Amino acid sequence: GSAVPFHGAHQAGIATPVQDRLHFAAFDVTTEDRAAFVALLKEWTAAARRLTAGHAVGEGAYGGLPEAPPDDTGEALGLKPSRLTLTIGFGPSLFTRFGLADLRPEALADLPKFPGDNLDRARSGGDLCVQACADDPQVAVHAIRNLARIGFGKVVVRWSQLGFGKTSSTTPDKQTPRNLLGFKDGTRNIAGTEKDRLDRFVWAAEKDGTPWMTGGSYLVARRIRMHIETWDRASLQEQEDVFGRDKGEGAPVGKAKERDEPFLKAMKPDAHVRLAHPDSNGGATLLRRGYSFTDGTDGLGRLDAGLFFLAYQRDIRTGFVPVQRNLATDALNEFIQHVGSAVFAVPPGVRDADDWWGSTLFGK
Amino acid sequence: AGSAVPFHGAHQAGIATPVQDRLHFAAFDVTTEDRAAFVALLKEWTAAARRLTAGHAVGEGAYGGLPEAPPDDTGEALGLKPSRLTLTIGFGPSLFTRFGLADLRPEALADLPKFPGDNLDRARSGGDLCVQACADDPQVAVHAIRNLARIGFGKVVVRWSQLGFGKTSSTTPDKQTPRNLLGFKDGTRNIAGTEKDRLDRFVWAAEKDGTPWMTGGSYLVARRIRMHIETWDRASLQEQEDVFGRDKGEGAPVGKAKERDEPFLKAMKPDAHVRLAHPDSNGGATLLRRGYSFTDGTDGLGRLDAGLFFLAYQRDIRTGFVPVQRNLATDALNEFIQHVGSAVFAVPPGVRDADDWWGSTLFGK
Ligand code: HEM
Ligand code: HEM
Repeated sequence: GSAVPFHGAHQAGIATPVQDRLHFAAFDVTTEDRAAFVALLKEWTAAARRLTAGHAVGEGAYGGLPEAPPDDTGEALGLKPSRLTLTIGFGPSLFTRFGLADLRPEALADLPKFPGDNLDRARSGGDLCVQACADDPQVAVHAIRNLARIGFGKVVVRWSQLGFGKTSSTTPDKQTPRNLLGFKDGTRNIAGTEKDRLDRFVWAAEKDGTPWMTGGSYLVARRIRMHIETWDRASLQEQEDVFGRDKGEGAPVGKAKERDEPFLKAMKPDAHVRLAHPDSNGGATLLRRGYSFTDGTDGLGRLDAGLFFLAYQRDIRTGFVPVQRNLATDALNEFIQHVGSAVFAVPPGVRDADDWWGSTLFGK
Repeated sequence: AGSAVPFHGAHQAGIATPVQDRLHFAAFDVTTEDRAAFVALLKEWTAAARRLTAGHAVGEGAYGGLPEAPPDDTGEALGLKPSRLTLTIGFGPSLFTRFGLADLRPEALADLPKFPGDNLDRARSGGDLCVQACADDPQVAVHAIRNLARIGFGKVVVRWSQLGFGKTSSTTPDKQTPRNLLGFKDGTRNIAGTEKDRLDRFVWAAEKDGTPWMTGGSYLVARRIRMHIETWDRASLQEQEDVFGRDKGEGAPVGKAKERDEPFLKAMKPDAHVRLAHPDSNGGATLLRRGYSFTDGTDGLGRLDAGLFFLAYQRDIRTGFVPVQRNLATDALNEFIQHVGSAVFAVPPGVRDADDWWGSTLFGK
């Protein structure tokens, strides 16, 4: 497939097929005028309509008046849409502006402090987020970079994160991707094909108390480093004890195939799978849509790499929070450290060529 | 199709090879003083490079070993294709201050002069040796550097690394020329992998140059260049085009109509980037540029921080990067870029067969 439809009852980039690359970015609002903001959201929408179809924003990247800066920076010229999806989310701090306090959804709870947290405030939070996912990373980077240029004067970029998963051009789509620890990551997850589960664990409903979120979701972002050098020193058995599956095939303890249903009582008490399993959390279930990241080498010469964890849910208090809390005694905690965090209320979708991002929240 | 690039040859792969879509560059610093210990590491690295470039796990594998033993391969590449992985090794001038290699530091491995406008981070510059990991799959390149580093534990350390999310170079003039983050095509007039007479003239060293052990190798100049994205995106279309000498949409030289139409340099502004970099403007000095675009989060001040990891292979740095870089002192592009990291490496000749090993010509075999 080449492109994903931008319009719909929901926003693309949540339930849709997971793309290869990612450029996440959290924005901070720098304007007080609500009409100027609404105007940006419409300009941003019009630009995303062009970005997700492989076209240049505005009037184009060249050919215009020579004395005028081009509307598009043009580093996407000659590339394909690449399954580009642009998902916008509203964070708690946004609702303290424009008189939106009383409309902040109660499902957008602030995350509590979890044991072991070492969050970098500079790389945390944000008034807005754009999740740019595509098979080609330059198409993602081009979209964030142009969306930031468009909104310059009304929004800035708080933090940005590049990620990567599979290379679909060479990796089969049905092959589970492996995280940087060497384990198949994503076996037991909510797929976008399961409309009944999405209606129960991901999408927000009107009765949930916030009508303007009817059709939207709530996103949780966690930047989790991995102690690559120590993990590579643990024995194969220790490694498999941590998760409760075997590294080669990814199968649960006592089973032969990856996708067999696990038998938790055979896993060690502090195994990752055993604790994060829904049965172990009053039925809490998540849609994990994260990416691996590798930013380079830190001061101490260690690999600055990990998982950019993303999770979509119908309510943050019945999704990420119960599950993350249960991971207090995770044996994986020895080899990981959360260092970035933010949450967002992702509104419903752009219904047609007249609608615009956040039209249910800001009205018409 | 994720096919593999042959690891053996008279030269190392990753130079004249078609530019791959991802990069993981890593400079190392030698910790051990034992010359026999380092030579052994070189033979261990070479063995792992044969496995990785072929799409196989290093050592005895990623699993199946003793449950009490750590796996030889970290396993994050299992189930992936070679993805055109290349691993190119280089020796830095600081490596010759040890193991008794002083008399073998190649004269062509010239230490760069101080260029005006530079603000080089010394912690992200230099290095006793380098390993260039290029591939169409980023998890493959990373998996390669990580496992090479783990094998060299106790004998080498990573000084700095640099990941390239996208190529800004081309050794294949027949394929689409990629674009840097300034929106312009980058790699139009560059040495192609099929142009042997030019590769022999500008890239591959020779025993006549004075360093026999470097016959068949090349010399690398790495330069981390930050881009002032904010000031560039304020310029007009005509200013951006006057900066380089080519138009933006087609990439043709000024006045012309097609990207690969040869330039008429007198029609460009006297400070046009193309006009000063052209070989005709540098006594015929020609480079083999093989760089990648990079992103580094945000400057912490509300702005995306991005740039270009510039790599240049040449037969002799004194006649390649140095003269061309000096001619860009007046370059109009200088008002939008800044060089913030730098390193040079003497890339030895390639691994001939399964009995050879990286740096065998230098260290004797
Ligand atoms: C670096 C950090 C992490 C790593 C390496 C990791 C890795 C894994 C692996 C290998 C599995 C088994 C394969 C699979 O079922 O997908 C798994 C399962 C799972 N993980 Fe994680 N995980 C991390 C963090 C988290 C966090 C922070 C959460 C939630 C707050 C989470 C929630 C889950 C869930 C819900 C499952 C499904 C288990 C089941 O239902 O059987 N993970 N993870
Ligand atoms: C951020 C820094 C740079 C950018 C954005 C940049 C961009 C470009 C562009 C757009 C072209 C024209 C298309 C092409 O011929 O590929 C070009 C050509 C060229 N550049 Fe640069 N460049 C940069 C740095 C450098 C440096 C540091 C050197 C050498 C020390 C260099 C040497 C050359 C050469 C030799 C050419 C080909 C000129 C010819 O047509 O003969 N560039 N570059």
